[PDB]
Amino acid sequence: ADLNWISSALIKERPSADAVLAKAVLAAREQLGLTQLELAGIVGVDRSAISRWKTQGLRVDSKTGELALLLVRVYRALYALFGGQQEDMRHFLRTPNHHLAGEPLALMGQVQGLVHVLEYLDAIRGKV
Amino acid sequence: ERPSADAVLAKAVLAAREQLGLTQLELAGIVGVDRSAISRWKTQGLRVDSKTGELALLLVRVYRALYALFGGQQEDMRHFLRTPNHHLAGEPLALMGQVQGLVHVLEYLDAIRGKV
Amino acid sequence: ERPSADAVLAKAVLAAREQLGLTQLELAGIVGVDRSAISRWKTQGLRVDSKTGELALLLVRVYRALYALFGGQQEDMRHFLRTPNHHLAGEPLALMGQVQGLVHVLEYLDAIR
Amino acid sequence: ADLNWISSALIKERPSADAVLAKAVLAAREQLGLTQLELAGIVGVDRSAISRWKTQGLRVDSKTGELALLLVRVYRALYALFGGQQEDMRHFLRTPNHHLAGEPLALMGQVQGLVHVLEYLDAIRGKV
Amino acid sequence: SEIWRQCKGERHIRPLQGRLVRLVESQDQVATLQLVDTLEEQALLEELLESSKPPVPADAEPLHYLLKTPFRYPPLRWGSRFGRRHEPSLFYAALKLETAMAESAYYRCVLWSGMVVPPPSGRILSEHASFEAGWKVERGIRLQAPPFSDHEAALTDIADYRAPQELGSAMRSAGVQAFEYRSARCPERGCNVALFTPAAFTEKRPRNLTPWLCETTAGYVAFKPAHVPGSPKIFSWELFLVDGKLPHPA
Amino acid sequence: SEIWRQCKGERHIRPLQGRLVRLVESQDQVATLQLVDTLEEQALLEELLESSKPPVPADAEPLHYLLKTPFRYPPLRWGSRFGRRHEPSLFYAALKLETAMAESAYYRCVLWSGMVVPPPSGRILSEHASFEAGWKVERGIRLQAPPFSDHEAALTDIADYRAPQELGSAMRSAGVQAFEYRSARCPERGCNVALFTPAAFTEKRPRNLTPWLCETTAGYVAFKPAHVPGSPKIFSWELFLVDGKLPHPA
Repeated sequence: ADLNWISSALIKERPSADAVLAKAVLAAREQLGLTQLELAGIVGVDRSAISRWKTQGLRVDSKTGELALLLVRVYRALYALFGGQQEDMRHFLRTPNHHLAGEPLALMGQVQGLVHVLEYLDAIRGKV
Repeated sequence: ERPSADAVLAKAVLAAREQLGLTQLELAGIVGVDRSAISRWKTQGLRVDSKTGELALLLVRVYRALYALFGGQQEDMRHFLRTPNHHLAGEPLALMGQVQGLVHVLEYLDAIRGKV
Repeated sequence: ERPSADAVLAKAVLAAREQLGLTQLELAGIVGVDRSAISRWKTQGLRVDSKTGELALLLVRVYRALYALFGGQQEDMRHFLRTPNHHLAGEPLALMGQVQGLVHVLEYLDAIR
Repeated sequence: ADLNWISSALIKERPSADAVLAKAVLAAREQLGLTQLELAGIVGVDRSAISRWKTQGLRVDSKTGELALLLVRVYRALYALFGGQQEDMRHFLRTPNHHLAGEPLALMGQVQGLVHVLEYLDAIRGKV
Repeated sequence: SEIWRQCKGERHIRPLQGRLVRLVESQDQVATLQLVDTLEEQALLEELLESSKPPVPADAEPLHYLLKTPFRYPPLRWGSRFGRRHEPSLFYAALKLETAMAESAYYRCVLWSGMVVPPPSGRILSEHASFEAGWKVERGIRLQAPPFSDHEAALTDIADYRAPQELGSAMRSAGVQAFEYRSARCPERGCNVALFTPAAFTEKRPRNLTPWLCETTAGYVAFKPAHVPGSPKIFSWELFLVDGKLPHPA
Repeated sequence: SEIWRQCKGERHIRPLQGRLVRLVESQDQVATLQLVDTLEEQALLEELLESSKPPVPADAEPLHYLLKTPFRYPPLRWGSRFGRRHEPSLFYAALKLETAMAESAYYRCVLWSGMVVPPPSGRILSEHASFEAGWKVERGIRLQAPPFSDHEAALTDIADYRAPQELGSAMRSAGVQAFEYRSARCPERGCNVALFTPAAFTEKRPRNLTPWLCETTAGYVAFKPAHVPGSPKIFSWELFLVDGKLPHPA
């Protein structure tokens, strides 16, 4: 309709996928209480490329961005399972786990371990 | 010259590329690389400690799980890789395009031999 | 003694206690006191800036809106208090036992006029 | 069956109404950033009785309890209207309001002002 | 009401039926869970707060908790569109979901513009729920169509309720049980519905309870489902702004 | 499967019908809203995360988002009761809500007991949603009644999945589309339901979507509705503990 448009044609700003991913993982890195080297060990960058994520945006199409999508999914599952309680989400990553056979953040340092941590959280979800 | 980890991993993944009918592009979608470094991998090697190294090793493990399940028949290994499965929601190589699918395909093949 | 603010309000509430037929128990539930403090009002006064005094000023404001609504006839001023309304979800006096109800009954009566 | 009955019997708590109310208003006072005398002016007692709430509770059916429940209801409406953002819930109380003709926390110091603030918040709810 | 007298009031009273939809708050029980230590203590605390609320009308008691809640709370001190402070509250809803979101988005800004200085966060992330319900009345009016639509602009005025509030009192005394009307805030000219009595509901189960995520800033009000993927539905302030002020009966 | 061969399961395949109920997480979109600045950016971010998830089975894509989600995620590394990690995952649910809460409460303790050191808060306040849906299959098995009931205890083993996982593979190869079975965690001995195929669903939308507040401690798991007044339903750890350890296939 006339003015149905004049602020829907108003509030239609389009964000970039690379800039949203670069913003999401840096917010997930800090909420999960991870150091940047800890972040670099999971997605496969060094500290300099993380500084570049805010001038160019983490390429979603790349393999580095795919590991970041898994890491954001790990936060996403941890937030829902632990009711958004930050001290419990960080404790889960830093505490040795009986089911995952190790500390989840140490496992996330490798590709297969990150998948195993994510698949464990994705399986607890769906059951509750 | 002398043996090193990067040259051993490079020689291992390219012997899986061939034997499986994998284009330079198809391999690129599995280990996260441009054809860029594919050519450099036989003069410089593939860095083992990198994430491309973790995916390259995961692909070699897929190739070895295929060699043990089909007895080395290349016509049997490439047929499975490109024919759509039902236990897997799609064809195996398309699944290996994503990180979660690449791990899922390897663990699926280890499950079939896991009882043999 | 000499005029104060405490002796006038306590005094006005008890003048609203009857004319409305309010018992010592019912009045205690509107201003939030024990029946002991009710009779102490007549020679000690009711502190106006109290929280009880705020509830007491709302109660005498209720008895007026009544007084101006029904001219002054107690036969109908007490009848409205204890007969269940439907504009109000209950009878007005039982509502006045609550804090939100007493304010609601006062704003209802001031709207009738 | 008796398995869930005996498990719930060994697990169940019967909380005190006066102790629950005393705990809830002190928790609401700290989350809303109210001083002990700001709370004292809303419920109609002094700071000496506030310290008695932790050991003897807060009588629900007393007039002090009715005012305390209205304060908890005010926090209840603010948390829902502001999505649990505490700095925004305190802001509404400390900021002059056009629709309420004054600062809500100052208005809540009197009986009619506390009801007027609660009725406004309860009316915004139900509209959205 | 001079429109009820002009506009053929009682002889247009019809039997009417349809479905409704409205937005509600869904973080009430979560709020009280922060003040207390167990779920058992929280359920007891919610019952203590229930005793201080305004009483629920007698004929609304057997209803579902979400269907009888709007009948016990009074409106704003300047009253709703077709009801005042001293009158029994009406059950307001919309015919379509887009209309209810526009009505709810307007009242998100009413809370926002009420404060002299804006909220310091500049962004309030709230969670809400939507439900649908069926209604039918024996005595119903549609303010959108016949003679009332020639007074439609006065009914849909942005900043005073006087003419609709007097019409609401005349309809109530005339025995009207529910009535449709055109929304003053919906940009797509949607129609709302209001119920005087709880007997209008045909079910007493709220249907299609849907969670929603809301984002309120100084420029827009947005909604998107909290349980499924989806694009946000934006409602900017300029859908309601007059000049640079948010309109409301002062 | 020795149970499928001994009980001659192909002789007992018959049409089945009924309703289901299950609990799911409801704070997924809430989580991604914290990493992000607008609702528009959040909807795009959820889309990026969708591309990395396991692929949706072809027959499950036209379903509702809540009905097709359990078909794309693999189970735990030790597999579900009637399915392993290398097989297509099953849609697990319960016949009654109290059975689904007991199954959900057990897996709240599974996450809790997985950590060597318990969660430091000692109290996790989570929010969940339950929905009901109808299902009907031409080929169904009831594991609880006829000859399978003589293997009921082996199927309801609290820490061993091998025998039910062998039975799940044999039923899948035999063309079974859905099956009922006795729950191993519900103290009321209710019976669950599992679906191999998405074609079992008879409706378009998950019905009676109900929000729930959950409280998980080291001693119990409690549930209470988030939208209406209610008393909590407690599920102590003693409903699942063996000796002082939580049982599960290692």
